[PDB]
Amino acid sequence: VRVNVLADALKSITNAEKQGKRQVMIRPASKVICEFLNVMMKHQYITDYTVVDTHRSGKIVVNLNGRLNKCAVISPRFNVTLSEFDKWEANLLPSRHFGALVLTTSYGILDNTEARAKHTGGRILGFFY
Amino acid sequence: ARGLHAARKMLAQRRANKWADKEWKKGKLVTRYKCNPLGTASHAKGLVQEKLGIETKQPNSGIRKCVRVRLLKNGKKITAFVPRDGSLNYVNENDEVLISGFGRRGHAVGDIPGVRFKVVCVAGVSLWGL
Amino acid sequence: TSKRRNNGRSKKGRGHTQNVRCSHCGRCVPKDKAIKRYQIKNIVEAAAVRDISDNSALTKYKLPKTYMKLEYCVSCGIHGRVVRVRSRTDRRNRL
Amino acid sequence: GRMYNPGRGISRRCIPYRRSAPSWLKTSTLEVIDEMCKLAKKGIAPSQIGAIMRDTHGVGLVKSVTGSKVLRILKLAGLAPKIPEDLYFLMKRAVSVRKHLEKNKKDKDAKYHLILIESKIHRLTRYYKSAKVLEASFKYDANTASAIVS
RNA sequence: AAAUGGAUUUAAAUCUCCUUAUUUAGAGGAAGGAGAAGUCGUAACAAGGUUUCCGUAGGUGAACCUGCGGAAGGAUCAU
RNA sequence: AUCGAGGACUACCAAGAUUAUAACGGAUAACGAGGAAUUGGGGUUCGACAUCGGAGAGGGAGCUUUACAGAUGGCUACCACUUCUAAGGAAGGCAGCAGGCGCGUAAAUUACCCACUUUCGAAUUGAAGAGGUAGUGACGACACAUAUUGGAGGGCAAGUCUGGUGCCAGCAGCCGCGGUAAUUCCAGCUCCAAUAGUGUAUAUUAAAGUUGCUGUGAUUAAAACGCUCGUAGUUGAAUUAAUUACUUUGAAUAAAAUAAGGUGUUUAAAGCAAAACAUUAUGUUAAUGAAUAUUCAAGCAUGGGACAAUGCAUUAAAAGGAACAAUUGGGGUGAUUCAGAAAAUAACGGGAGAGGUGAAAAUCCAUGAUCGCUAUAAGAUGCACGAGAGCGAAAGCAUUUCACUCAACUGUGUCCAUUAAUCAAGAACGAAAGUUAGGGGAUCGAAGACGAUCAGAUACCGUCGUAGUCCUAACUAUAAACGAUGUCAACCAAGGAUUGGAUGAAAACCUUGUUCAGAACUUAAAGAGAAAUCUUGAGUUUAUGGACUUCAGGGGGAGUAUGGUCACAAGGCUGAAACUUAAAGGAAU
RNA sequence: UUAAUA
Repeated sequence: VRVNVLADALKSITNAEKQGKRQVMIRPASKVICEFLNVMMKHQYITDYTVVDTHRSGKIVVNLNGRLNKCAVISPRFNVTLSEFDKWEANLLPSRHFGALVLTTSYGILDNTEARAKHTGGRILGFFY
Repeated sequence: ARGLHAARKMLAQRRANKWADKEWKKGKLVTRYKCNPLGTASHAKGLVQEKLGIETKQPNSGIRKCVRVRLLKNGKKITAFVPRDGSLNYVNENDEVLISGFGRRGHAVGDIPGVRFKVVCVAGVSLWGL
Repeated sequence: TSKRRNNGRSKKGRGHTQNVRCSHCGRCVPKDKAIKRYQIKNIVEAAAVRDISDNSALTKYKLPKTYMKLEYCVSCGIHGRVVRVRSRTDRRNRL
Repeated sequence: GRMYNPGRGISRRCIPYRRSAPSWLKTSTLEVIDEMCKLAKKGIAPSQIGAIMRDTHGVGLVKSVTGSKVLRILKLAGLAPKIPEDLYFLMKRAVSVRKHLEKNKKDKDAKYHLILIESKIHRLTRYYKSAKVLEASFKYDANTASAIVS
C-alpha cells in the first residue's frame, strides 16, 4: 500500500528526468509534496508546477528543465539536531556548493541553508542535486 | 524493519546473526578454558618426555624433529617444534621448556602434521642462543 | 545454468499436468514436455499400391489412411532422430 | 489487490465533479427522505436503497440532494439496522457455507473459504467495536449467528 | 552484683538424604578425520556407456539397484 | 520493632504480584562510574588499579564500647590453620608497608625521615610504612651522543655474488624453495629497513561494505518458510488559517582526563606556574586559573507547531470491505452416467505352435494355446480434442448430466468511511511414498523366484509375482513442494498475438477501434549484473533509505551427537562442539 | 550383444 506519498512523487520525478521527459504527473497531491516542490523551485531545479483539483486529493504536473539530477526522499525522518547538519550533508550531498537537503521544521519546510540561518532543526525529508 | 520506532528487532537481529561469526563465536563460547592446551596464556612451561620426528605432507619430503611436552598448569601432553637447524641435540630430557605458539596458518603450521607449538627456551636461554 | 528459458516444457500458468507414455521407451513424461509428432500414412506402401489396385473387387475404392499421434520422451526423441541437438543461438528458433 | 487472493481488479464507480444536484432534478428532500424511508421499512440494505432511488427515481447521488448520506438519514429516522450492513452480509455467507458443510464433510475448498470469511468477520467486528457502532458485548458465534442472520 | 538454673531470638558447626553443575574410568558398539602410491569393484563427470538429481519404501559386500511421484541443474526452447 | 517510612516482623482478612516490551532461571576468566586503546563518519573492545560510590579482612555466625562498627592492627563460639611450652597451659590472623614460600609466561628494598600535603591528640612542640626522599626498574612517554636487531623469491625495500650442503639437513606466518649448477638451506662479502631499539608469541582495534543504523547478500557462488490465515510488533492516503514526541535556548551539574587559551620547563613530554617590562621591593597588580566547552540516556524551564502518537464534525483514494447486474471457471463436494483397451469366464471354428530377445532361454499349449466372432460381471482408467490455453493459496484439477457451493473479472451518480500492508507465538490445506482398520483386488509392480548377459551381475533385458497401486475413516507433514526469484505499493522503451469482459463500427459465430483484468512471447545501440542472462525486472542502488517478515556468513565434521517436543512407527521441528583443511564453489573462453 | 583399470 502507499505508505509514503512523497517517496512515490520523488521517484516519479527522478525517473522522468533520466528519460529526458519534459513534464511529469503525480497522482496524489499533498501539502508536503507542494512544499518540497517549492523548495526545488527557489533553487531553479524545476520550472514550475500546476495542481489540478479532482475532488479526490488531486494531481500535480511538474515541468522539468534538464537540471534535476536526482531528487530522493529519506526514509524514517530522523530528528536532525542543528549539530548534526554537516554530518548529513557530508553523507547525502555531492559537495559543499551543489546540493541541498530538505527539512520539516516548526517554521515550515526549509532546506539546510536557511534552516541553519533560522537556527532550527527538525525531521529530514529528502534532498536534490 | 527500517522504521523509526523499530529498534527492538534491529538490535535483536544483530544479537542472533553475530553467533554465525566463526572467528567471533570461538573467542566467546567456553572453549578457550577447556579445549585449549595452552589456555589464555601466551607461553607455557612443561617437561620434555619424548623426542619425536614427524614426516611432512605429500608435496614435501623429510622428517620434522620435535619434542613431546607435559605442561605444568594443566597436565596435558603436546608436541613442540625445535626451531632452526640442529636444535634437537640441545634439548635434554625431563627438563623444563618454554612453549610458545606459532603463527596460526590454516590452524596448523610449520612441522606440518598437526604441530602448533614451538620451543623457545631450554631451561637455558634460548633454543636460539644456546 | 538455465539452458532454456521455458525449462524445456510448455507449462506456464499451472503447477501439474498429467503423464503420457513414450511410444518407444514406455517412459512416463508429462504431457507438455513430451515430443508430440503426428503421422498420416496409407495402409499400403508405395510399392504395393499398384498390385492391390490391379486385382480388386470394388469399382473405384479409395485406399484409406492411418492416423496416430506419437509421443516420445527426450531420450528416445534424440536417439530416434526425431529431433536433433541444435546450435546455442539456433535453439531459440521455434518455427 | 484483494485481501486474500492475488487478484487485482480496479472495477470502481466514478463520482462526477459536481457535488450539487443536477439542474434537471426537481424532487425535494421531503420526497427523497420518505421514498427512502419506505424502502428501509421493507427490509432493504442501505446500499440497495440508494440503487433503487438511482434506477427508478433518478436520484443517483443522495448526498447531492439532501446533503447527508443514506446511513445518516436512516439513523435519524431510527431505521438503521442494529448490525451494520456490510458485517451482516458477511455473516449471512458464513452461515450459508456452514450449512452446506454439514452434509458435505469432504469439501476441503469450502472449509478454506469459510476460514477466510470468518477472518473477515473478526476484522470487521474489531473495527466496529473501536468505532463504538457495536457494543463490546457483541461476539460472533456459529451457534448463534444462524438465528440473528436468518 | 559475680558464679549458676530455665525459656525465647539470632544461629555457626556437623551428619543423613535429594538435586544440580563440572571433571573423569570403563569391556564392548556405532562414527568422523588424517596417513600409507594396500585388496574389491565402476557409482559420478561424454547419451560416462541403464540421462542425472530430489522425497519416500525395500534390498544388497561396496559404491548402489529397483518401485511410486516429481525437477531439468537434459541429451528437446521446434510439427 | 527501629533513629524512621515499610510485610521489617506478628494476628486476622482478601487473592493477589511478574511475564513474549523476555519474568523466573543459567553463564561470566562481572565490583559500578569518571574514564582508556583504536577510530573519516558510525562504531568495537577494555576499565582489579590516581578520584567518587559499594563490599571484605582465612570461612560463616553472635556481640561489647561509643555519636558513628555487626569493628576484626576489638571480643565470643564452631571449622581450617600457625606459633610458644617447663606437657600443666597460652595468642595469632600481612586482601597494611618491606620481606619469605608456593603458583604462574608474568611483576621491585626486610632503606631513611616527618622537612612537603594532610589527619589525630590534653595541642604552635608528639606521632603518622598516610606522605616525602632514596634503591631495583628496555612496562611505557619526551629530548639527545657515535650500534644493534631483523632481512635480501613474491606479499615487501634489498644479491639472478661465491663456498659447502644434495627432496637429506632444513627454510617456510601464505604461495613455495630444496632429487648434486639451490636467487629461499648452512656460511663469507655486500646493502635493505628501523635505530638505542629491534624480532617473536597471545589478545583488542583498524583493515572487515567478511556482522551491515550509515552498510552487505538470498536465480545459478551460502542463503526466500510448500502455501494461506493470524496475535503481539513494525508501517500506515489526502484533509482543519490537552498532553507527549521533535526542535531552540538555558538552569543545575566533582575534580582528574579529552579538546582547547596563555606561559621559551634551553625545545619537547610536562607543570600551572613565572615573569615579558616595570632593570623588578612600588605595580603592570587587588597579577594567571583558559569562557576552561563538553556530555549521552533520563529529569526541570523556555520560544515554535511543520512532521508524528494518545485526543474527546471534511471527501469518497486507479487503498480496502460490502451490495447488485451480467458472465467466466479441466475450482471443490455429492449423486448420476458413457466408453472400449487389457485381462477373466462361457460357447463355437482351427489344429501346432505361442511368448520373448541382439540371439536365446525360463514360461504357456494336444486337458486344444496364440488367433477369429459373439456374449457377459467387477476393478481401473478417462485417448484422439489437449494448446507455452483455463481454474486454484499451494499441493493440484480432463467422459456428460443434475444439484450444493466458492472465487474472480467486468459494469455501476449503490453503501461504509481507514476498516489497511507485512506478520515471532498459533492455526487450516499440504504430491508421491509410508502406517492403522474395513472393502476391492483388473493392470502394473519395491521385496522375492527363475532365465539370459558378464570374469562376476545380488543390476540393466525377458517371465512369474507378495506388500502396494483403487475407495472409505484416521495418521504422517516431507519433495529439484522450482519461476531454485517472499508479500504489498509507485514509475517504467518498441511491438505482434492470445484468454474473459465492457464499449463503437461492420450482418452466437467471425473481422476491426478503444479500454480493464490474466498466462505468456519478440526486439533493444538503453538500465543492471561476475557473466549466463533479467525487461509485467534480477531496472529506478557508493547519486547507497517506499513498508514488513524469513534466511546466509570459506569447505568439511553435519542437519551429525545430545537435550526438548510431536508421531502407532518410519520419521518430522529445534539443533551444536571437538577436530581437520587453503581452498571448496559460480559464469564464461 | 559385450568394452573393467592406470
